[PDB]
This record gives sequence, structure tokens and C-alpha cells, in this order.
Amino acid sequence: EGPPKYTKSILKKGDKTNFPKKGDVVHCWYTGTLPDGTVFDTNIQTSSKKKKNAKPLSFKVGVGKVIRGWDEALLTMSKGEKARLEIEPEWAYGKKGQPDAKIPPNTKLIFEVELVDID
Ligand SMILES: CO[C@H]1C[C@@H]2CC[C@@H](C)[C@@](O)(O2)C(=O)C(=O)N2CCCC[C@H]2C(=O)O[C@H]([C@H](C)C[C@@H]2CC[C@@H](O)[C@H](OC)C2)CC(=O)[C@H](C)/C=C(\C)[C@@H](O)[C@@H](OC)C(=O)[C@H](C)C[C@H](C)/C=C/C=C/C=C/1C
Repeated sequence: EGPPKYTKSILKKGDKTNFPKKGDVVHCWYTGTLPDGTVFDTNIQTSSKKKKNAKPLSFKVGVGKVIRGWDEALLTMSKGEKARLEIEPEWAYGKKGQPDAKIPPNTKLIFEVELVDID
């Protein structure tokens, strides 16, 4: 189980009342960055689609739909919370990384994650 192979720093507090449980479906805005500061992915729209059509990432939590660091971190977050996650390679894409997805081998990944809603 532990200790966790990720760290969480809370950037914006959530409601501190509604926490996702394993099997809940969550919705999030995220930005993913490498240790060098390069943004590798984001689902946050720059403009004119900021609200018009953009859809947040949707997944069922705690069941291995996402990398381990996200799955465990989400369980610690409350609705509306914005957090910075630093995730070791072992709880991300492993030692090999995911080159076809732009993730280099053996690199920590930094995500800013906002938990919008829980179903
Ligand atoms: C264009 O953007 C991509 C997301 C990209 C992919 C490449 C990575 C770098 C990245 O840039 O995201 C990224 O930033 C990243 O690493 N992410 C994304 C955000 C959550 C954390 C992490 C992740 O785990 O991605 C995930 C990672 C890449 C793959 C998983 C890693 C954990 C492993 O255990 C899983 O095995 C199952 C596979 C991708 C996802 O977040 C999507 C949502 C989830 C899946 C594809 C799987 O759960 C899949 O098979 C179960 C499903 O059940 C889904 C719902 C089926 C439906 C049809 C697919 C929808 C696909 C949406 C794809 C999206 C939005």
C-alpha cells in the first residue's frame, strides 16, 4: 500500500466535505508538466471554448482507469479542490515511460488537477 509514491500540495481548497470514493465518476481539469517545465498536455481551453464546448476529463476513480498517482490522489481530494501532484515514475508510466504519448523514461510527472464534480 504505502507510503505513497506521489506528493500533493493543495493550491485551492475544496469543500472539504464531498470526497470521491472508489467507483465514483469524477470530472477534472488538468495540466501536465515535465520537470523541465514543459507542458506536455492540458485539457484547459485558452479561449472561446473555455465554456462553450470543452468537456472535463471523466473517469471512474479507484479502479485503474488512470495512473496510480491520480487514482490515489483523487481519493484524498474534495470537490472544487485544486492540487499540484508530483508523481514518481513507478506510479505513473513506469521506468519505460510512454514515448508514444510523449512521456520520457524514468521521469516524474507534475500535474495540476481540479476536481470539478463527483457523480
Ligand atoms: C487526448 O487525451 C487523452 C488523455 C491523454 C493520454 C496521454 C497521456 C500522457 C495524457 O496526456 O492524457 C496525460 O496527461 C496523462 O498522463 N493522463 C491524463 C489524465 C489522467 C492521468 C493520466 C492518465 O492516466 O491517462 C490515461 C492513460 C494514458 C491510460 C491508462 C493508464 C492507467 C492504466 O491502468 C489504464 O489501463 C486501463 C490506461 C488515459 C485516460 O485518462 C483515459 C481517460 C483512460 C483510458 C484510456 C482508460 O481508462 C481506458 O481503458 C480502460 C478507458 O476506460 C477509457 C475511459 C475508454 C475511453 C473510450 C477512452 C477515452 C480516452 C480519452 C483520452 C484522453 C482524454
